[PDB]
Amino acid sequence: KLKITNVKTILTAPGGIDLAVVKVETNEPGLYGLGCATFTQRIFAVKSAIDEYMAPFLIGKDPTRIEDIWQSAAVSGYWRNGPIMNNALSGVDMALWDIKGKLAGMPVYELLGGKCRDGIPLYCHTDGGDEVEVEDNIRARMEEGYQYVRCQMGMYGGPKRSPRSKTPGIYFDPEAYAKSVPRLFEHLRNKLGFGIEFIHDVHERVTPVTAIQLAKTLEPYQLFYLEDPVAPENIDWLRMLRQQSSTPISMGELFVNINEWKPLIDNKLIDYIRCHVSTIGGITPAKKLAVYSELNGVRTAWHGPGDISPVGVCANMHLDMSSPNFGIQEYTPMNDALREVFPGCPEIDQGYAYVNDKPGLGIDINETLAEKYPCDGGIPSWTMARTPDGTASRP
Amino acid sequence: KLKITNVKTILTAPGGIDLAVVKVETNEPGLYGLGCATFTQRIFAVKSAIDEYMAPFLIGKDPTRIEDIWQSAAVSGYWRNGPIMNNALSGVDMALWDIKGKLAGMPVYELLGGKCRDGIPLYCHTDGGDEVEVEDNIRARMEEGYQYVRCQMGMYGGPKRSPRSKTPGIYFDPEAYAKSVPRLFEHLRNKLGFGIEFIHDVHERVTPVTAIQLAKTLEPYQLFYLEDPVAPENIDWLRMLRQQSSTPISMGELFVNINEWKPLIDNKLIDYIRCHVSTIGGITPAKKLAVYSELNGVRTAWHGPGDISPVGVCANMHLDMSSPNFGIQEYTPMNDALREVFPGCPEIDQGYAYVNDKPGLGIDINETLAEKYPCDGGIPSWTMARTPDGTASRP
Amino acid sequence: KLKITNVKTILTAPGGIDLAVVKVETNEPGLYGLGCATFTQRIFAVKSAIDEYMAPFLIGKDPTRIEDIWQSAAVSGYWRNGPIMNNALSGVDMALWDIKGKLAGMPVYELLGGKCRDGIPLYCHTDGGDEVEVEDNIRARMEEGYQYVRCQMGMYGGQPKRSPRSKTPGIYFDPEAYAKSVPRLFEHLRNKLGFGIEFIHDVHERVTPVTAIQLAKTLEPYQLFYLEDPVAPENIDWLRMLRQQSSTPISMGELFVNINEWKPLIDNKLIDYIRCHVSTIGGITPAKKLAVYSELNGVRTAWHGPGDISPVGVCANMHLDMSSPNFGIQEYTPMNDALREVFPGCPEIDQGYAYVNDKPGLGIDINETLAEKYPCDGGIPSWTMARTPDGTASRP
Amino acid sequence: KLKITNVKTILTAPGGIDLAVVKVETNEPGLYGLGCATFTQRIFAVKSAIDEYMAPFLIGKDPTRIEDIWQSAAVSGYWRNGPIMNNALSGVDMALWDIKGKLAGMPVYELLGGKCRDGIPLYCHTDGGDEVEVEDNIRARMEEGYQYVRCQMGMYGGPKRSPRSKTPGIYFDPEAYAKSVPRLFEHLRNKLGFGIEFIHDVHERVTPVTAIQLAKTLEPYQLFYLEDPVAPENIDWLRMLRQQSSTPISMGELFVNINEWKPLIDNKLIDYIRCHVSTIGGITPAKKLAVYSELNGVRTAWHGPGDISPVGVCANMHLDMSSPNFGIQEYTPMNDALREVFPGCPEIDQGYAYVNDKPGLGIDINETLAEKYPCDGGIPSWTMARTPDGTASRP
Ligand SMILES: [Cl-]
Ligand SMILES: [Cl-]
Ligand SMILES: [Cl-]
Ligand SMILES: [Mg+2]
Ligand SMILES: [Mg+2]
Ligand SMILES: [Mg+2]
Ligand SMILES: [Mg+2]
Repeated sequence: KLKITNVKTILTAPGGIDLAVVKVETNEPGLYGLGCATFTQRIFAVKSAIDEYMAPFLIGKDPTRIEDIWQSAAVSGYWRNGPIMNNALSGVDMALWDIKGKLAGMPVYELLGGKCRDGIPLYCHTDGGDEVEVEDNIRARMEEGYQYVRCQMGMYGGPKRSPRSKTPGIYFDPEAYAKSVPRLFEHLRNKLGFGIEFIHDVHERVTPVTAIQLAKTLEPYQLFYLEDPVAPENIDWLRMLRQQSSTPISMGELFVNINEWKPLIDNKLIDYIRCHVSTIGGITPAKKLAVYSELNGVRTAWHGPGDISPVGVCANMHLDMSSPNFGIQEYTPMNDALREVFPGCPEIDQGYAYVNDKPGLGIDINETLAEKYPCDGGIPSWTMARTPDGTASRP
Repeated sequence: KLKITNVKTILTAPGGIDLAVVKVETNEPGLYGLGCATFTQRIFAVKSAIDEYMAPFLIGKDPTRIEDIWQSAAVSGYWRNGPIMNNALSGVDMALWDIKGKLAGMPVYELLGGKCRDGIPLYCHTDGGDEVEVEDNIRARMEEGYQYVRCQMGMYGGPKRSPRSKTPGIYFDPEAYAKSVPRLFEHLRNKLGFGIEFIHDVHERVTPVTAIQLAKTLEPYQLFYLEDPVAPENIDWLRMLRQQSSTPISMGELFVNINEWKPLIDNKLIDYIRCHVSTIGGITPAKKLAVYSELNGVRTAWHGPGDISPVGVCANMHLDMSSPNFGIQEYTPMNDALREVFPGCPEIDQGYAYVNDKPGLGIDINETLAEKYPCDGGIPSWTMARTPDGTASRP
Repeated sequence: KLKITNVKTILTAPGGIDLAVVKVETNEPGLYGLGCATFTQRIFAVKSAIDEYMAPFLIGKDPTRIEDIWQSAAVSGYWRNGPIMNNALSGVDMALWDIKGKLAGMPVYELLGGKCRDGIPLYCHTDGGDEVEVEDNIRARMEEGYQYVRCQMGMYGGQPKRSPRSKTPGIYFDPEAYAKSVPRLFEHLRNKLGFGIEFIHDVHERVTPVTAIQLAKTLEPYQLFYLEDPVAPENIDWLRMLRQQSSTPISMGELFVNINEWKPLIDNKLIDYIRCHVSTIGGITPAKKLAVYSELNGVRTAWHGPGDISPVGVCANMHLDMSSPNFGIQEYTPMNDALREVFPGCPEIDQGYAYVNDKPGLGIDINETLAEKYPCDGGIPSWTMARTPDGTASRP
Repeated sequence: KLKITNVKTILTAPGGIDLAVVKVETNEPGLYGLGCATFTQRIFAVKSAIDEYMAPFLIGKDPTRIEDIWQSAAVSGYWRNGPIMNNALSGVDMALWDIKGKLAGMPVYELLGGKCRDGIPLYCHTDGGDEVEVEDNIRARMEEGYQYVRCQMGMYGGPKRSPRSKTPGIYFDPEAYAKSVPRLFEHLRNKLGFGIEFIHDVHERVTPVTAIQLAKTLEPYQLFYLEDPVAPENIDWLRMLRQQSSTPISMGELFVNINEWKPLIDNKLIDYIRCHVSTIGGITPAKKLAVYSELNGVRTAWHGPGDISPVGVCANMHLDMSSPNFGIQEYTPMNDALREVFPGCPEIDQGYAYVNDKPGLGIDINETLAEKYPCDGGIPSWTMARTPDGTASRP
C-alpha cells in the first residue's frame, strides 16, 4: 500500500553556493523524505537526471525496499559509476532512509546501529595570505573550541616566471607551493605547539614524487592527516608513498568508483577515506564503504565542504554517529539563511556537533523560503588551473 | 529512560539437539528480545559465559546502542575471538536487534535495507548407504519442491586394513572416500540430470592436495559448491586450489576469527562464506561480513544445521532477505515440538522460506513448553574420528 | 594400565588475582599433574568447560598420550580455537606433561631437550605517573639486579582533548596525547640511565596503526629491546607497512588464540618476539610447536608473564624458556608470600634471573586446603571499558 | 654427575650395505646410547669426522643437554650444513635421545608426545624388467599385507642412439623413461584397481618441465605421491609445477640445508617431506622439521632405504609414532644378519611396523657380531649416470 508518488528537485543557494535537494513524496499524507544531490558544478544536469529518469523510475514503488531500489536504480541506464548519476542516486537513497527513520520513529543513526559516541568532533578551515594571518584564524577558531583545523597558506604558490604570453587560467606554482608547506608547519608548530591537530590539503597539486617528499618532510610536524597527495588517476603511486612515509594519509573526496577506493583500502594505502557521500551514491553505499574501511582499520572522514546542503551534512553525521571507525568531521559553518531554509541543522558547540534525535535525518526544508535564493550557475574559474608554463592541471 | 533489566538463558532440546537462547528484557511493557547462542557441544559453558559475565555487563544499559554494546562486550574479557565467547555475544546481539525491530514496528530485514528478494531458496540434506538410497532421498526432496540438495554417501569411508589393535574412535578412510565421490556424482547426474543443484561437503576429511584433486575431478558434474575442502588451520592451501580448479568453493562454518575469513575473501579464494552466525558473534558482525563479501563478489551461505535454534534460523533469513549477495540457505526441517516451543517459525513452501512481517525477528519462545525438553548433555562420539592407522583427525 | 580417574578445577586468588588450576588425578596413588587454565576474566566459564566437558572426555584414558589427547580434545567440540576452550586444553595439557615428567623422574625442560642456558633473564614492570617516578622505579629494580624493564608512564593519556558535553561511562584515555608523550619519556630515561639498561614499552593496541608506525620510527634512537602490541590482532595486516619502515624490534601475541593470527606474522618476519599467553594457546604442546616454528624463522619467545597466570603457568613459561634455543626474555610479576605457600616449588628469583628447581615435572605443587582460604573475587574489570575522548568504545 | 666418557664409531655391513653406528658411553652403569651416522657412500669420512672431532668435543659433558650439545656441535667447526657433518651430528644426537629414554625409563616416542597411532603403515619396493614382472612383484607384496608400494620399471631408460664414442658410465634415456611411466601406471591400474596405493620415484632424472608434464599425465592414476620430480638445485621449478598439477609431490631425501626445505614447505610446494633423518642431523632437527611441516599441513615420509642402520630405522619410527602429521614409512626388509647384529628390530606384520616398548630407541648392536661383516668400501657405479650424448647427470 505505501508508494512513492513523486520525486522532485529543489535547487537553492541560501549560503551562496548552489545546492540540489531531492524531495521524495509518498501516498501517505505528510510523509516525505529528503536527500542531498549536491554536485554543485553540474546541478542543472543532476536536476535533469532526477526529473527525466529517477522520477519515472520510482513512481509507484514501495519506498522501504531501500537496497532493491538502490541496486536496480544504479543499473537502470546500464552505464553507471559517475558523479552526476551517483548524486541522482544519493538524493533518492537519502530520502528513502529519511522516510524509513520517520516510519520507525527513529533517527537514521539508530537504524544503522545506534550511537557509538557522545558528540562528533569537527575540524574547520583556516586560511591566510601568510604565516601570521593563518595563525590568527587558527587562534580565532581555537577560542570557539575547535580542536582540529585545516591550514592552507595562499593558493598553492599562485615563484617561476611564465613565458612571454599566457593562456588565461588561474596560475599556480607547484614547486614553490611544495617548498613553502614545511616552512608553514615549522612556524605553526613553533607558535602554537602540538596540542592542536593540523590537517593540510595538497589537493592533487604536485607530481606524485613531490607528494612523497612532502609527506616525508612533514613527519616531524605530526599532521592529523595529509589529504589528497595524488589524483584518483594516480592512486598506484601510493604503494611507493606508503613504503617510505609515516604521515597519515587521506584520499577520496573525488572518488566515484569502487575500483578507485577498494585497492587503497585493501592494501592499507590510506588512513582515512574522504568520500563525498552523495557523490558515491548516498547512505547505502557510504555505510558499506565505512564497514569495508572498518575491517581494514581505516577511518572515515566524509567530505564536508560548503557545497553540501544541510541534508547531506545530517547524512554525514548520522553515519559518523553510528560508525565505530569514525575518524573526524570536516565542517563548514552555516549562515542564518541556511538554518532558516533547513530547520534542524545539527547544533554546533565547542568543536563538536550534536545531532538532534528527531526521526529520519531530523532535517526539513522550507520550499517557500528556498525559492527566495535562486541558483547562480556558471562555470567556476578555479577549476581552470595552470602551471607556470601554461599547462592545464588537475585542480 | 529505556533500560535492560534482566538477561537470562534458556536451554532446551525440542528437536533432540541442545539449544541455547538468550532473552533480553527491558523496562518497557512487552519489549524484550531473543537471540541464539547455540554452540551445541559446549552449551553449559555458553550458559556460564552469559550468566556470569554478559548479564551483569548489560543490566541498566540503553539497549538501542547495539554497536556500542557489541564493541564493548566483545572486549570486556580482554581476550576474545572464540566460539563460546562469540555465542554469548550473539545471544545478546540478536536480542538487541530483535528489540530494535520492535521499537521501530519493523522486521529486522527492514532495518537492514529491506527486501532484496521475494523468498529464500533453500537446500536440504539427503544421505544414504549407497548411490541408490541417496537418489531416493533426493527424489523425495524434489517432490517437496527443493531445487538444491546436499549429497553425501555414507560417512567418509566408515577401505584400508587397520593395525592389529585399535584405539577407540569412529574410523574412516579418507582415500576410499575421495575416490568414491566422483563416482557418486557421475551416477547422480546420469540419474537426475543437470537441472537440480548439488552441494557436497568435504568436511575437512582429506589432505589438502587430495581436496584439490577432488575439486578438479568434480568439475564436469557442476556442483553448486564444494564445501570445506580444507580445515581453517590449512586455509593457505586454497591459494593452490584456486589456481587449478573452477569448482565453486564454500568455507567458513568453523570460522571464529577475522584473520580466518578476510584473507580468503580478499583474494577471491572462495565463492560462498558459510559462517554460523552466532559463532561469529551475531547479526552485527554477520552483516559486516555479508557486506565485506559483497564488495568482493562472494555470496553468503550461512550455516543452517540442526544445531541452531529457530531464533538463529530467523536471523539467517533476515540477513538472507536483505543481502544483495545472498547465495543460498541451508535448511534443516523442524519437528512439531520445535514449532510448538518457538512460535513464529518461517513458513517453508516448495523449497522457499517465507519470513513473517512481524516486528523484530518475528520469533518467540514458550518458556513452559521449553522446559518439557531438558538438554541431554554429553560428548558426541563423532568428533572422535580416526584414520585407518588410529590417528586422531579433524572431524 | 595407567588411567586418568578424575579431573577437577581449583579456583584460588592468593595474590589478589583469580586463578584457575587443573588437577589431573590417576589410578596410581599419589600420582597427579597440575596445569594452568588461568583466563582470569572468564574463570567461571573455564571451570564449566573443564567440569562439564574435559572431565568426561578424559576419565579412563591413558595420560601418557599427550599429543593424541591434545589433538582429540581440541576438536571434541567441533568448533575450537578460542581463549576459554584453549585454557581448558591447557589445564589438562600442562598436567599431562607434569605427570610424564614425574613418571620419568625428570623436570619438563629435560623432556623438551634439556637446559639451553644457565638461568632465565627476567624483566619486571616499572610504572609511574611521570618521567621521574618511572626512573625512580627503574633505579629500584636495577638495584635488585633487574637488567630489563618495561616502562609505562600514566594510563595512555587518561594536553588531553576536551570531551563532548556528556560522557558515557568508561575509562577515558587520549591516544594522541599518549603517542606524543612516549618519545619524550624515552629521551629522558636514556639521558638519565644511559644505554646499558634494556627497555620495553607496551603500546597495548591503544593507537591507530599509522600512529604506531610513527611511534616505532621515532623511538629508534632510544633502542628499545622491543615495542609491544603496536596493533590489535584484528589489524595484523598493518605490520607489513610498519616493517618496511621501522627497525624497532616488535613483539606481538599476548592476545593471540589462533594459528591464522601468528603464522603469517612469523612466516613473513613481521615481528621479532612472540608473546603468547601459554595457557591461552592451549598449553605446553602448542607452545612448544610455536617456539620451534619461531626458531626456524629467527623469531624469539617472550611468553606473557602477567599477574594473571598461576605459579603453575609461570613454571610452564620457564620450562619452555630453559629448553628453547630461541628464548628471548621472560616477563616476571613478583609473587607475595601467600602464592609461595599455596604453590610450593615456585622458581627461585635472584638478581634478575629465575632459577627453576630440578624436581620432576613442573616441580610445582598446590596446597588445596590453603587454596580454599583465598576465594575468587570474580566480577567485571573496569579497565576493559576504555573510551577515547569523544566516547568511542576502544580495544583496551 | 652424569658425564659422557667415550664415543666410538662402528662400521659394519650385515645386509651387504656399509653402515655406521655411533655408541656414546657414560659414567653410569648400563647407560649408553646408539645412533645412526649412515652416509653409506662416504662412511670412512664420517668415521673420521666422529673420531677426530665429535669424540673429543663430547668427552666430559652432560649428555642430558641434547639441544645445547646439538647447537654447539653443529657450529663447532664454523662451516656447517652438509651430509658428512650432519651425519656425525646425527650419530651423537640419536644416541643422546637414546640415553634420555633409558634415563626416563621410556621409549623415545613417549618423550616426544606419546603414541599418535596404533602402528606404522609401510610401503615397500617392487621393481621389474617389464610391466608384467612389476605386477607380479606387487601381487607378492600384497599377499604379505603391504597396502602401499613403490613402482619402478627398469632403469630410467637404461631409446636414442648415442654418439660413435662413449665415455664410461651407466647410460640412461630420460625422454624414453618419461614416456614409459604413464603407460606403466595405466597397465597397473587396469590390472590391480585403485585399492592399492602406488608411489613413483622420478629421482631427479628428467628436466623440470618434463617432470611437470609427467605430474600432470599421471593425475588419473592417482598416485600416493610422485617423488623427487626435481633436484635440490632446481626447487624453484616447483612453483611452476604446483600451479598446474594436482599429483601429490614428495621431496627431500637429498636435503641437507634449511634453505632447501623451508621455502618448499612455507609455500605448500610439496605434500610429503622425505628427509634422511641422519643426513639432516638426527632426531632433534627432524622433529623440528616434522613440526614445521605439521603447521603447514605437510606430512612426513622419512627416507627408509637399505643405506640406513636399523638404529636409523628405529629413529624414523619413533618420529612416526609421535607425529600427528605422519604420512607413510618406506621400509626395506632386513636379512637375518641385520636382525642378529641389531637386537630390537621393529616387528613387521602385514604392512605395519610395531615398535617394541623398550626404553630409548629399543635397539642395540652386538659389536662382536658386527665385526664379522667388514665394510667393503669403494665407489658405487650407479652415481656415474650418463644421458645418450655422454653428459654426466644427477643420478
Ligand atoms: Cl540517473
Ligand atoms: Cl573445552
Ligand atoms: Cl663433524
Ligand atoms: Mg580536500
Ligand atoms: Mg558443513
Ligand atoms: Mg602487553
Ligand atoms: Mg627416492
